[PDB]
Amino acid sequence: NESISTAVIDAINSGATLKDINAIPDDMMDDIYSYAYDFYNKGRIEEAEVFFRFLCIYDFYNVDYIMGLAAIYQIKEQFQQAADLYAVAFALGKNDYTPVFHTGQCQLRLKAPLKAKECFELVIQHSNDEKLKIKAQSYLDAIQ
Amino acid sequence: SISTAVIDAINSGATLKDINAIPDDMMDDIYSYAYDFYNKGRIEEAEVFFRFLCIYDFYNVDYIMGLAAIYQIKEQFQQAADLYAVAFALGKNDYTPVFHTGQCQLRLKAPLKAKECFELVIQHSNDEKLKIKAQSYLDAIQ
Amino acid sequence: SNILIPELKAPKS
Amino acid sequence: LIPELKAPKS
Repeated sequence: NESISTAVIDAINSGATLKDINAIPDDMMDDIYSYAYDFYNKGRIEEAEVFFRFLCIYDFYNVDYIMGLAAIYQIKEQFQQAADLYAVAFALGKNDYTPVFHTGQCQLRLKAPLKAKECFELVIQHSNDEKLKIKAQSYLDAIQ
Repeated sequence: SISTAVIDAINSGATLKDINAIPDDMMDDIYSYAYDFYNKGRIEEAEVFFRFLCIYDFYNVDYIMGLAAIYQIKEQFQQAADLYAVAFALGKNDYTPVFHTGQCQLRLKAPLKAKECFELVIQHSNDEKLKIKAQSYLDAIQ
Repeated sequence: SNILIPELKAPKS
Repeated sequence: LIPELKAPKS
């Protein structure tokens, strides 16, 4: 079985295309991230939306960027777009069940309680986040 | 890249999907995302998904095909051809990966290997529409 | 309908 | 209601 496994991995582990950030050094990204964050927590959503989009354009693979932009679309009730990014964060970010919990929130709002139900159940089987599991059973219970 | 719980999946023989108890219905939904984004030309997202799916299940021919199609579209012809070689070993009688390998070989400046791919298609495929293009490329290669 | 765009298996319908 | 972002500082 082993050389199929590694042939696959070898091909992906060279298909790593760019890291996106066009030699515009790291801790600079951080500062932009920090205002996006400060704009967001402050409720200046239009600015926070520009900053996160700008960061996601620069580095599509950073889960925090994707999660910030997804959170904005969520707050804006652009729920399909939020859920689309949360699926991306999930596929990038692989451990955390947060984007799956937030997708349940989105699917609820997209009139698909069935999908929503599956999300919160997944969080319940796989999360080890106590708080998140509570929230997730709460939603689950509420839509029975 | 980062997470080499991929090295454990390898020697032990399992897939990361199994190792992490990911539901089939979940994998299928990530697949549908990967498929839709791809058909929609949203190639950066589709690549994120197909990459995830290939990492979580290196034995899924459909995942391997998706990622190799993405690399073909992005002109990463060497990576596409390496994945098609794997997809062919897995599906081991679908000639679509062999055809698309012929297309990659042509772009890699290897018209002779491209020709033998296309010949292999004509010699063994039962797919008519695939043979038709294989035979066109073979005629065009002189 | 382009030959340079592979056509992927449709998700299980 | 409002999702909770990871706090800055790398």
